[PDB]
Amino acid sequence: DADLDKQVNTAGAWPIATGGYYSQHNSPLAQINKSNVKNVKAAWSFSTGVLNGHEGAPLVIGDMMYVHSAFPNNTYALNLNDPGKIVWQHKPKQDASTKAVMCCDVVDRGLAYGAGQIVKKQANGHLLALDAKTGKINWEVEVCDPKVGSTLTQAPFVAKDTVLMGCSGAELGVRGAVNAFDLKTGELKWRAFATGSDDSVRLAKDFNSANPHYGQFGLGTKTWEGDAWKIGGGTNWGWYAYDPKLNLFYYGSGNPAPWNETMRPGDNKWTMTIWGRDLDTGMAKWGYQKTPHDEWDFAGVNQMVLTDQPVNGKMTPLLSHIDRNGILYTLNRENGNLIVAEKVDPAVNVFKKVDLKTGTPVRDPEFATRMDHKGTNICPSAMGFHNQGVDSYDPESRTLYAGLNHICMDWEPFMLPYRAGQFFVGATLAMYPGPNGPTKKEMGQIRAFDLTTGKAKWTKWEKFAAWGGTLYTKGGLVWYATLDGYLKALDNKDGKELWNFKMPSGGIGSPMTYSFKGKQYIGSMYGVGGWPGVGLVFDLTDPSAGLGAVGAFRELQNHTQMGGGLMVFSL
Amino acid sequence: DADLDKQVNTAGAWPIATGGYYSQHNSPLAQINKSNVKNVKAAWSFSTGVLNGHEGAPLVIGDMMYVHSAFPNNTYALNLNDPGKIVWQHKPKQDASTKAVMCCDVVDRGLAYGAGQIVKKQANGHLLALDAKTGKINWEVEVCDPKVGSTLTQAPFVAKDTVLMGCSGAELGVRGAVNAFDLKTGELKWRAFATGSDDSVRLAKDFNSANPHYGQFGLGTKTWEGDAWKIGGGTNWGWYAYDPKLNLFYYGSGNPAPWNETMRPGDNKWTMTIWGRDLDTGMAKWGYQKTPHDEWDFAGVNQMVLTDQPVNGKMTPLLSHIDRNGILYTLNRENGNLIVAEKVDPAVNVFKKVDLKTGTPVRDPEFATRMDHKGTNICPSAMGFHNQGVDSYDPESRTLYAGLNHICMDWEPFMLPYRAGQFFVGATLAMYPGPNGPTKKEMGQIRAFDLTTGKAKWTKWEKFAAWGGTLYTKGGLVWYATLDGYLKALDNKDGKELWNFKMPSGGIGSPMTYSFKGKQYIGSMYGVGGWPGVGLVFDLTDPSAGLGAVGAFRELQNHTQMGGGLMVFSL
Amino acid sequence: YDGQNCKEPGNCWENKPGYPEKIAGSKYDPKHDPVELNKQEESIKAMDARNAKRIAN
Amino acid sequence: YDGQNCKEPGNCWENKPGYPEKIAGSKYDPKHDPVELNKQEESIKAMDARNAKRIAN
Ligand SMILES: O=C(O)c1cc(C(=O)O)c2c(n1)C(=O)C(=O)c1cc(C(=O)O)[nH]c1-2
Ligand SMILES: O=C(O)c1cc(C(=O)O)c2c(n1)C(=O)C(=O)c1cc(C(=O)O)[nH]c1-2
Ligand SMILES: [Ca+2]
Ligand SMILES: [Ca+2]
Repeated sequence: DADLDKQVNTAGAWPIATGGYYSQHNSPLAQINKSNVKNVKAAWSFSTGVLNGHEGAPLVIGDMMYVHSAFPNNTYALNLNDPGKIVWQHKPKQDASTKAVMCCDVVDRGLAYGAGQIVKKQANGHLLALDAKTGKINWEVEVCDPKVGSTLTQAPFVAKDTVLMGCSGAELGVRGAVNAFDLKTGELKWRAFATGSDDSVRLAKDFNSANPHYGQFGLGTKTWEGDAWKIGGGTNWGWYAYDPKLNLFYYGSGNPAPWNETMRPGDNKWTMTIWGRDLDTGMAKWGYQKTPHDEWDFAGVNQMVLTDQPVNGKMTPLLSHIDRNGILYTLNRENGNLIVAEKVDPAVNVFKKVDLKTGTPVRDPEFATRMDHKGTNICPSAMGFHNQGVDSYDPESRTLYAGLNHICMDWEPFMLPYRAGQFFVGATLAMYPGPNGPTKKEMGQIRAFDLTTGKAKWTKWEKFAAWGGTLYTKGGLVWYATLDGYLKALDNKDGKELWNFKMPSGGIGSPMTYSFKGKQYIGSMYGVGGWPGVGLVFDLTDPSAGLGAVGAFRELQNHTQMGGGLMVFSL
Repeated sequence: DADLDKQVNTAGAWPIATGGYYSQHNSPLAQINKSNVKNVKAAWSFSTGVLNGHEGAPLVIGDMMYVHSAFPNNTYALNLNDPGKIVWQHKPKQDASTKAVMCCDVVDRGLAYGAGQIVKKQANGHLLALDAKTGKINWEVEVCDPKVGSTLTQAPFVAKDTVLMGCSGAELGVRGAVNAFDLKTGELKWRAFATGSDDSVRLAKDFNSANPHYGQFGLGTKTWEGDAWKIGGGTNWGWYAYDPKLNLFYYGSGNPAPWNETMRPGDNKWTMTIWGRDLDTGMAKWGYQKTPHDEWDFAGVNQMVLTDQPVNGKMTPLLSHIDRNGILYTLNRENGNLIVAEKVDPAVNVFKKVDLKTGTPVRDPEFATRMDHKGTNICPSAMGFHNQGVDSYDPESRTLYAGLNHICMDWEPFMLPYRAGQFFVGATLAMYPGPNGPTKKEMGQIRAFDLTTGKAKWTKWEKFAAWGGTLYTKGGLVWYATLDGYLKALDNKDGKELWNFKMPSGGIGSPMTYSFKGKQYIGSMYGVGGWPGVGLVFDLTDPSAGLGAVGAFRELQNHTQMGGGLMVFSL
Repeated sequence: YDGQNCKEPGNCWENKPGYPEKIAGSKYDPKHDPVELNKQEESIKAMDARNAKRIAN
Repeated sequence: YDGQNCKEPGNCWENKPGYPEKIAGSKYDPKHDPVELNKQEESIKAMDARNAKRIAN
């Protein structure tokens, strides 16, 4: 709305989790730069009083900062004039059973802001709008039902007078849908499902008119056998992007359920799809399915980055996205034309490549999954070569700095029944480091890309997966947190590490920045968790537990322990 | 043992919780001083992965640092060459019901070191010796039984080849005793009770020969009615001190049970007593009961500070101690002669004064407690004008920097039965700020004292009680953590604040210091809790809950949330 | 099954060698209980009803 | 009761006006159960036994 736009245009503020409508997660603040970053030090810190994974980052509106924790999803408001005082807080009372239906740790990716309100959700499915000044509840509505395995973890997204919110739960057969509510009343405007009839999915009359080969009408049911689509996943729990001019919002729908591919023949549309929908009606103008008939749990909900760059000497409105499947996609955000589809790392073997003409991946049978067979050395693993991390883009050098994962796996499915409220996975995995690390043990990379060609400029290897993402600031710095507990800053030109600080626990969110009283500050949450930390968080030892993650991250507990809080830095 | 002595004599090490055998909690390291302290910044941090109160402080032996958490009492070993790696860790498995019998949060005041071993206890009553280099368990024995309300919270104390350990639980009628175990085998050498026959209390033949008016034989039962001494309290959960030359260790026994004074007529010896005991036999050479017939829960377990200063023109071996009752005591540590007994603040009203000749407090009936009566405006409150904090002494200016509490109370007892394993308090309290604060709301003070006269030199007020204590370093600095989350450094000359840093959560332990590769570091635990934080920690709202502490500290939760970790600072 | 053989635009799925074209009646038949399959729809209906009575007040 | 009147050295307790010199039989009689009073001693006996057994091996 107008209030959000005002904050967006206020220097030093941070009202949107991804950094803006285009989600480039960057900042023009340049007080801290290559020449003085070595003098950066901790300014102050704040503990949430909660453990488990602390994803996302705080919001800064004027003189106020809003911090959020992991389940039970507490909200704290601090006046930057005195970080030692909690002005108001909201501590939800939720049933502990909610945690049992959350697949990948009890995380929360953040708050949103609009019309003088803090838009906040709770794991148990409630969505609330709180007065930003007092914390008073203006409205509260139900969005997901934990009894059927549906929960909330992603950050809400505000555009104009609409709030976008999607439920999580594909691992429990939840049928995905992006729900739109009225920012002022919390009233349900519309709902666009990921599977089912064209009406339920909400396709405009000219859906994919520019690329009819992507598929158009009736596929929401035709690419499934029987009523399998009723529990076919497609949940969107990642991030959004929005283009004010076109009035289109973008996001990706998740993986189909169950993981057992043999139990659901068909392309399984429209799961694993990059969408371009009209904000007011929710009608899709175009949709590109990245991974037809998923066989590896490559949930396609990753960040959408909108940029305007020259394509063949011609300025073009683009959308770039690095999916779990290891492919970097760059499309025209107006019509959905596919421009780039390159492997982020040569280790990707599930596809020989993505044919730009057919618009589909050329599958390699050797690395497929199927009943009564154990697939081995499959890259990427289900954790993907990129997950929930939020990356940054530098407008000047036109470079995206991505936090990647270098993990592969062994995978074998098994038959199981569907029971509402119970997990519906059906697969046994084993995960381990990819093959290209310097010592073949590294599982993370910070890699700079050109979004128009899909080629890398430089690479920095990390012992553990770069789960949280990166932040880019005009001073020429790339900031990011590691699972082992460090906040680091790199020279954006060559990836040279210029500064670092050992926080109390690993970070799984992306850093943010803001200014207060003329001083630039860098903020990062800390407190390891999420899928990578399930072993540590729940004391699991079975290497196959945590859906295969436990074995891969067995060493994490020798570098960090749980935590929950925020650390701020400055000159 | 000799190994400990070696570490004690090694510059830059910190092998003893209280700073040394004399427990002066100070350091000769002067790299950081009044002139450059403003440049001190956070060096690195470490989260324990546990919430609740984090008391005590880490130990540093050689290149190794040992960190401990609150219940379940985890131990972490870090090599200072790389704080990002946990060399070894011990994570105890304890029944959760252990927490139900701990009166004042599930805290742990620290580890001990001796004979190349990390001496560590668990809340559930177990005491262990672990190889300092590998974490291997050498021996493990039982010391306390939670089934009868006995638990462990204090730091063990090592002297020669003996480990001193005392159980907690006076609020549950546990009969106190100091237990001695063999450092190498864990075998019980002896046990000295606080009440009962002279045999069980272990009194020497010449006990109090220099001050027979203190009382000598048969008083452990004679000052009680019937067998009331069996559940008479007297637990020692504070700190010890030791004089190698005299081979005497010192400590104070706790409060008598129950809090209802009418249920236990008599002086109730030997609770509330300052002891001078022989390390090898445990036989008491002298004992001074500070508070006969306690009526206010002034558990006399506070720190004992040994210093050598000129008294009446002659160098004298002294022992100083600031009790919960608000009196600063200084005695000759050789014979128990009383030298100084002054009020730490004029607000103390339970006693008009302490008579040096009779050696007893001159009680003021207006502020006594008794059945069928509600005492009001009693100072100090049960939390005392000084609690478990560890203070520091500057040998040059001969000044003790005390962290005090300024809290008073209303009190009314009630009849109740004794049931092993159940609480045995019997009093309802209301606590609030003392009357002397600048705005009459302050509950904390850092006050410098001359131990030979008991007079104050300067005072710095704090909003909340100075629960953790202070550290003094030769650079002329007084370091301390506050309940609201700050680590601060004061000019030892006038108490002016020279530096501070906002940690994630309030600190309830005392700072420590050490050097590594020629650089001085200051370390402080963070994670609010203990008695002051019960309301915040257990979500209590009743003002009289938490033994009356909830009402007094109602605002604390608006300044900090729970946490658990360590922060290290340096130039 | 390389994903390049489409029956119609947007539908290129193919059964892998040795696997059925249709799983109903095969050994890979999930035999989903139609009652369970409709629980999400029922849950949403009841939820939307509750939200409506909130906005009503 | 000011604490300055002692029957013998180290024993200066006095009943406050309105309270008995001995509570047994009075309305303030705690009437402690002998069995409950002895539980700590029995606990320590058992515990010392278990410890001795550990040291031996
Ligand atoms: O299908 C789903 O609805 C769903 C939900 C979530 C979530 O919201 O935490 C994750 C995933 N899938 C899973 O695919 C995944 O890789 C993942 C990682 C994390 C995390 O926070 O570290 N959440 C999720
Ligand atoms: O009588 C006892 O055995 C006992 C034990 C403890 C303890 O070990 O925590 C406390 C106390 N009493 C109580 O008197 C008290 O003031 C207190 C404060 C704290 C703390 O850690 O903040 N513990 C205790
Ligand atoms: Ca998923
Ligand atoms: Ca006590």
